[PDB]
Amino acid sequence: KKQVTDLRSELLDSRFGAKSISTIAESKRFPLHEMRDDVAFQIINDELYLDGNARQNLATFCQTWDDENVHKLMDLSINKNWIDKEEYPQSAAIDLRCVNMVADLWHAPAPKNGQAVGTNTIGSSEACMLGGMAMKWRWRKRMEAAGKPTDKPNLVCGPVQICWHKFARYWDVELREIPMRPGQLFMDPKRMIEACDENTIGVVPTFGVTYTGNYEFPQPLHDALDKFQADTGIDIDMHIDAASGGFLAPFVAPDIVWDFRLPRVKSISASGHKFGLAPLGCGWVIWRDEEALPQELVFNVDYLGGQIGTFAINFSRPAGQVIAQYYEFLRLGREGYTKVQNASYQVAAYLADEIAKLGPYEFICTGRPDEGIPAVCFKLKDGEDPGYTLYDLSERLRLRGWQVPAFTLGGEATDIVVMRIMCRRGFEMDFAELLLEDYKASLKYLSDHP
Amino acid sequence: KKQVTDLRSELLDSRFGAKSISTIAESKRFPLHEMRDDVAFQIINDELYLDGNARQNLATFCQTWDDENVHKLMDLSINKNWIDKEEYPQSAAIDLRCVNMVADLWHAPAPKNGQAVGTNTIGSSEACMLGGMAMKWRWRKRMEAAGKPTDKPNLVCGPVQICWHKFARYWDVELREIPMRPGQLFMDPKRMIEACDENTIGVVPTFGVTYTGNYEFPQPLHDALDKFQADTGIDIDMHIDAASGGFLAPFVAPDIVWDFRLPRVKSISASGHKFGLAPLGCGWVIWRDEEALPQELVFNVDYLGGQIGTFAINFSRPAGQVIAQYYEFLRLGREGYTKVQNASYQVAAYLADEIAKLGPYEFICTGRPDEGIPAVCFKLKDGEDPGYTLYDLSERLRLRGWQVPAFTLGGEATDIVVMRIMCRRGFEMDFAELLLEDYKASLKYLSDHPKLQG
Amino acid sequence: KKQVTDLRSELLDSRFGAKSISTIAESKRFPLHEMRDDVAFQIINDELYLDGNARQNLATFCQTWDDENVHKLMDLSINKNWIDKEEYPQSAAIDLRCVNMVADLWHAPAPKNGQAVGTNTIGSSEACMLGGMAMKWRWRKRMEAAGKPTDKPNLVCGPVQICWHKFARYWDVELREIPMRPGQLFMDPKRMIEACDENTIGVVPTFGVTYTGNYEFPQPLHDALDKFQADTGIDIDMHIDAASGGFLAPFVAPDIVWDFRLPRVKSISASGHKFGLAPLGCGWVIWRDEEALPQELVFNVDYLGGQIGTFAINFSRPAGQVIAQYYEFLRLGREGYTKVQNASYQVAAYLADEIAKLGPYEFICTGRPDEGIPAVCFKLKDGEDPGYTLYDLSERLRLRGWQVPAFTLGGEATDIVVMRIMCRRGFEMDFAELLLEDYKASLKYLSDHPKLQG
Amino acid sequence: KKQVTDLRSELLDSRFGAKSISTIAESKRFPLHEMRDDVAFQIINDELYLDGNARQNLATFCQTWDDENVHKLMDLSINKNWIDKEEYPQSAAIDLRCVNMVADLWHAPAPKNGQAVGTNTIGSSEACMLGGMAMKWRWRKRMEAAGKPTDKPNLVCGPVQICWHKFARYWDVELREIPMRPGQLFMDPKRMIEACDENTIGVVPTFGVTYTGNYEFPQPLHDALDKFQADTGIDIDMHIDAASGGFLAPFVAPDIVWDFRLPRVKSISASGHKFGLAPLGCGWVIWRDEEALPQELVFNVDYLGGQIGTFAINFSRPAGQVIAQYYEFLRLGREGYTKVQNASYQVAAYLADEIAKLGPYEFICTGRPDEGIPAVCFKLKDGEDPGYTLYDLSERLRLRGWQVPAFTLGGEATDIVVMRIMCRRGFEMDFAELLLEDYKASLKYLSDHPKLQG
Ligand SMILES: *Cc1c(COP(=O)(O)O)cnc(C)c1O
Ligand SMILES: *Cc1c(COP(=O)(O)O)cnc(C)c1O
Ligand SMILES: *Cc1c(COP(=O)(O)O)cnc(C)c1O
Ligand SMILES: *Cc1c(COP(=O)(O)O)cnc(C)c1O
Repeated sequence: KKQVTDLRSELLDSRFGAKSISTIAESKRFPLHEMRDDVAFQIINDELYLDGNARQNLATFCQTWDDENVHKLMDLSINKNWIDKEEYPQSAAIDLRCVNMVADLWHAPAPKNGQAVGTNTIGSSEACMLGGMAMKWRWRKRMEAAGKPTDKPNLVCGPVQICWHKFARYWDVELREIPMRPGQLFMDPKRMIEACDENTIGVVPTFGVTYTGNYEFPQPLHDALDKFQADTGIDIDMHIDAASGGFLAPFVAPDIVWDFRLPRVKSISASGHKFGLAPLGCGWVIWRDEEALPQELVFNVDYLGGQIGTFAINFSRPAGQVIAQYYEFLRLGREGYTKVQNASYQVAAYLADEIAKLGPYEFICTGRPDEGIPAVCFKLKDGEDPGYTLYDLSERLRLRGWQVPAFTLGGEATDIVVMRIMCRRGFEMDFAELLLEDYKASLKYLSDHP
Repeated sequence: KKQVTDLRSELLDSRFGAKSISTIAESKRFPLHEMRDDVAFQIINDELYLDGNARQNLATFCQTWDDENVHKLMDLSINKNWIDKEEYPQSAAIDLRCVNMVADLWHAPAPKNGQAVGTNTIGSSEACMLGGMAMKWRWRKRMEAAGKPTDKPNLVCGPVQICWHKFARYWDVELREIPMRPGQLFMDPKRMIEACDENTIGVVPTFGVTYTGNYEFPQPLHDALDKFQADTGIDIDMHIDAASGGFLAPFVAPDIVWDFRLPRVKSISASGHKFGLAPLGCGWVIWRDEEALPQELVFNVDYLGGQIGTFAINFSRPAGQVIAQYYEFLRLGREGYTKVQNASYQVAAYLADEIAKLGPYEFICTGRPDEGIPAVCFKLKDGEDPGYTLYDLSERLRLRGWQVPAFTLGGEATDIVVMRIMCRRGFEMDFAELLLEDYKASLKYLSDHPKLQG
Repeated sequence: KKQVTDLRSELLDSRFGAKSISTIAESKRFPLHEMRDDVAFQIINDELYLDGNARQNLATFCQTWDDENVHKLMDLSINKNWIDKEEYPQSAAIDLRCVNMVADLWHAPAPKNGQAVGTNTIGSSEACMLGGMAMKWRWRKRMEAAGKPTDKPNLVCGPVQICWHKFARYWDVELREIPMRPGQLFMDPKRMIEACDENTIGVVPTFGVTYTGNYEFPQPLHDALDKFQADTGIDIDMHIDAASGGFLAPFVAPDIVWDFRLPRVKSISASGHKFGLAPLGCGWVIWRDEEALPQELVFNVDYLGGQIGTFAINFSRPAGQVIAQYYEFLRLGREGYTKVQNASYQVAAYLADEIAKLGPYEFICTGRPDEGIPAVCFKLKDGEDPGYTLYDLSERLRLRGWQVPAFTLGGEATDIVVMRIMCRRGFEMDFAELLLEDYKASLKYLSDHPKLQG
Repeated sequence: KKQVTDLRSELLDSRFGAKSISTIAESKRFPLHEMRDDVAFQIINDELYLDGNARQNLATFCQTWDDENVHKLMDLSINKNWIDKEEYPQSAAIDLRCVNMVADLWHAPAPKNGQAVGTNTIGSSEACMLGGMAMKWRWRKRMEAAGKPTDKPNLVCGPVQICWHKFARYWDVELREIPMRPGQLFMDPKRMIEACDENTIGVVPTFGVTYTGNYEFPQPLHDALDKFQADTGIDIDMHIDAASGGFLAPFVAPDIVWDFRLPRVKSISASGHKFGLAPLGCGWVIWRDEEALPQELVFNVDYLGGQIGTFAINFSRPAGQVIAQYYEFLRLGREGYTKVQNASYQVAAYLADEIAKLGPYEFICTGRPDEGIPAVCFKLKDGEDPGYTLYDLSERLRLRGWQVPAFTLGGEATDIVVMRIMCRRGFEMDFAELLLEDYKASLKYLSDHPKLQG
């Protein structure tokens, strides 16, 4: 009668008084028995509190807030498979409208057949990899036409995000990164050209450098590639990594010439889940036209009496993010995106101005729309010692729940330490004012505790 | 006044009487102005009905239902970034626990340092590419150890899913796919050996072929690779693509030796969102140990005072799916998964038995746990003409919302047409009985209208 | 022009693109204009994230989790007024049942008229003040029965919670607080008697000391008061402040004689929202009988053709907490409470055991049901220097969201520094294991960074 | 087999078919066993229907409705502790903002340090007690400076709410209440002065008398006190009990000089949960400056590197109401509050006009913003006999679920019976029209049944 005794408790026991919640969760072997669903949920729900608060995570570029309709659309699409174009046909059609809209946003040549060349991805990483493969294949064909070897490809770039290093390693391409150096934390024309040769598959300007928040302007680089071809005969194209900038500049700094308005840009990628306002799991890559995308890389699938071209690394995945993306496009439009991005820039500019009053800092980024993304990036003025480092300050801020990263730059600037604050949607003026309060309090604490 | 009058309507108009819903949604250019959020949601919500009913989609292998707690965990984790190990450390800790559990499920050698070698992925596609890259690299090392050229790698396999064709194309590897042929819809030992040579980076058995639903058993192939090494000195590894079988066999057919219990299996991949019961966006790949994974492919990141290795093609992505996976592991356990998979096999066998009574069919898969996944796959018996093709039957069933695919096999079986029914979680016996009723009705309709044949 | 376009934006603008959310919230004067309700809610909701996580708050004794039915009862009762007995008759009746239940739990003499003498309160503070007032009044009557002056009352006690200092100040009573001494962090019989005299209105044993988590046992003190009356003729009563212990001992240590089983105990108070499992806003005070509560302090009100006495400092307040309490009483009962409290002690004992293996500590409280509440309290062994102070450790833990207090004891132990961990409902074993991991990581960091010392 | 059979039933039985719901709820002793949570919730949920529909309760002054955002905010803050300023620092910050806003609303001298002197409370009762203690303490210091006894304090007031009778009893203060009398149901200057002497700790004018709904105007009384000091040298201050009026006059009758604009007003208290639109559990008390609040009554606590003074009777309690109060302040502003209050006054004025047409009534309050609160209070004209009493009418209305109190006034007006209708937020015009319809029906019934009179 022991079995019956324990079963009775298993039925009537409360959530925290239950035997199944009296032990530490399994972390080594596959669990043997099934257990009360409420206890299983409670345990995991509580463990997740150790992740901290996403709204206070100021180190990330990804969306940490979504409105009610996106929550509903995501829940409604939880089981809609993005890859099954024939089984989820309307989801696929929506995806295609987004491709057209993004292509239009980036000034891609108007599609004669009514459909821009491009695709949704899980994020910029996959988007950049697809962009890199196409870049590699176009180069191979160029060299084959020239009768030259194709076994030593290289890629020229500036302070790229880690996905490009992974591309380099996984696709055996030599990465020629122009290192940052004091006063020049990016790839300038001169050093770019110095790294280019006939084995260069392309150049990748980062329209919104992660480490600094500033844009690498493609035009001056584009001018240098034109000169290079006129001098050497070598014709190099560009892929713009606009993970962040792709959904900012079009709305707040439309005159910046960085997209398909530039002849050598054959493809551009961006993260919908960054400033594109979509929930985690949405990326985009667009090609200027069909000739920029080698067909050998596209796998066609049947779609409504015909066949659509697919180019992806992943296969099955949720279609909720693209649906959410389309919702934002329709609900906000250019007008809405401008208002939302302007709100971010206002907050970045505010913090930039206020923080400048509190210490001997030299800013790298101050939330200016014509210079980069809505972020504040600074370092202590060389030789200035206020009695603390940005690492200590970063730590004091974390005591209040904020994640504000302090880190060293790369290349020839490794001796420089910077602090970066990202101002995304959902980091409203009032909320950022609280951060300013904790910053002042942290400084005051560091001054009284040397 | 016109302006204020229009604004008054914009504020007071009902959902369907509003001016903003009187037009066709944009599909060509980025929208110019903002609009009422309720109208935007409504328009899209309604368009999505044209996707049909996923619960009636019997063509997919992916989860079409999730319990309430998973819905809650997914909603709570909508903004948790899987890649940010330092910013979302407990999500990272949970993911690592799942790696251990899946590695354990597949009999991987127990990790001496407490952490198995492997990673979560968006799905089996990424998992397979990671496994494939590791294979190419290990092969290169093997060849370079003997001073031989590595310019012509090839991969030997059977009727694989399209992701392996993509792998071959993207990574410049020659795919040597042994084709299907009547009576042998898989990669048999004899033909496998024929295709293998010094340039083979590895063999990929499909533990659960999509086309037929049957398992390609790794053991007999393993025995062949042993003899192959004895005769030629060529040592070939295996990567098991257990996209479906990975979360089935361990529960309902433990006696099948297909995993790390086999020495040549250096890695295994499977889809959590298929029979792993996780929501779309979850896959797994495990390596038997440190030596099976080239560190040159791993990018280390800072994590709680130390470092964690990362091998992934994607970067930022939601952590909800892996959190949901862990919940299923904890809530169900071996006992629970066994009961859920048992229910699927019950239905598959029911339908296989019932449908057999309705026509001149030859079954390729009958939902037997010892032969493959919970699926029903059959063709019309050679030479018989019931007055209809499976294509016609498929179309009739679609009139009632069901998506039951009818298709021709590949290789040397391109003239054979099969119909496949997938029995996933959420396709309970009662629901399946309704399908059977529609099947019977479709058959009576086809018999009354002999012209539909063709 | 401007007014119209502005209103359009006000109507169509999204949450964060709205002009109204472009500024800092008002904090000095009453706002002049009305604003979008979604923006007002959003701003406040977001500000509240700076409060941190209540579940990781290990400093509080109050409930930080409530089940769904309680969330529902509270929402349904948001506007039910506890004081209006005639207007909310059944809420009143339920409250009265709770009084009988708590009185029963504490062994109060069975009430002849079917209703125990006592009342619900906002918390132990008001309850203690009511008990203190009755105490002062009974003392006055005793003194007046012999024609003696009542201008110099004093109250004898040990390491009491701040509410007794407030009672002493507000009601002009001299608080004779026996200070903590190393090895004697409580009011012992000998010192209690030294402080007692004819002007003592009562003795207040703290059955669950906040600073240490240990029980001050009323039995030994009661024996001392018996001897004291025998020796001096002075008869002194007790009021037990069982804010925490009143909802612990009855379930996990029934043999401790601390309640109305002791003749001199004329009243007992406790916090429902502490270990009574009620949501914030519920306290209790019970008197052993009619004679223990001076009628002059009670205000009778009409109630269903009759009258019931009321004794409270507050007037209008929500009835939800007492309704929630009754639900917990009925849903859990003695069996359920015993299981929830056992879970807390299990966790406290766990942490006590594991933390001991991490440093030169001397424990004051180790989560033993026979010595006190479910808490872990410790200090560094005298003379030992592990390279850090508990203050530094507390600070490191806060980096992970945990609020674990480190503070000096009072009295003659102001030189001692302790760290106290509260183990409440909702601080399950798995969650506590995460804290332990953070403790281990903090210690390693502190060992790698000596400068942090002090 | 019996134990297992009944267990199966406990699992499968429906809500009302379960054995656990087959008995009467416990009401005498602490429950022994734990029971199904759904049955426990159901039983209590159902018992609560016996309370009156709060929306139809026209006797209460407290909020009987709150918007959706307040419900959400309250649910989110169910466990935030108002007292732990250091553990819930932002909740504390928001509270202080409210203190500033309320002080500003009442014209308190602008705080030089940026923070007004005052505090949030559970309701007006605690606020008034805090206000009273401060008056008592200031008086004592005045007397001690004069070298006069402080053992016979008294307080002068008009028809105050019961909380002042409690203050008087609990703090041993002699209450000198000026009684109501025909013609003047309040404290007039002449009779106030006649009760004042050197032992008077202060005067408490009620800015919104509960019994009548009319305001007691502080100005003429303040004038009398100035003259009294000039004639006797006795300096007496005031504390305004603006429980209701505090959140009315500022918005709809700005010109009434009743607040800090008056020199003798050293403190004011009001109920946030009455016309302040906050949910039950919120009150306020503001002091004109630091000098008006004796420091010996404040207990300072650590707050963000500094210290914040606290003065409260309760300790732990929910922070949800203050957060909700701040939300209302921000969402409505002076514009929003004026609209909501104007709404109540329009409804009260409507009922007053309509009810006057139905019988021989003499109105004491007709919902005029310059005279008092949004209420209707009347009596039968002296001598007139319509064939019923207001008690009978009150009873007929209760048959329709309405709670409309009928009661006798106090003092020298005990022979006067009045009926009072409270028009709160949420008692919209349409709703009140239904009441008017029932009032007419009750009258027609009382006329058709003459023997009901009495
Ligand atoms: C964040 C980022 C990426 C990676 O994009 P995901 O969306 O995280 O995959 C790539 N490039 C740049 C410049 C980035 O900022
Ligand atoms: C479905 C499937 C895949 C692809 O897996 P995803 O989760 O869709 O990426 C790969 N291999 C096999 C055998 C499959 O069935
Ligand atoms: C917490 C506590 C109090 C105060 O009770 P509240 O519920 O916070 O008003 C009083 N006494 C003791 C011993 C306590 O622990
Ligand atoms: C209602 C009222 C009180 C009591 O205030 P609570 O908020 O109910 O505690 C005190 N004075 C007056 C004049 C009142 O109307």
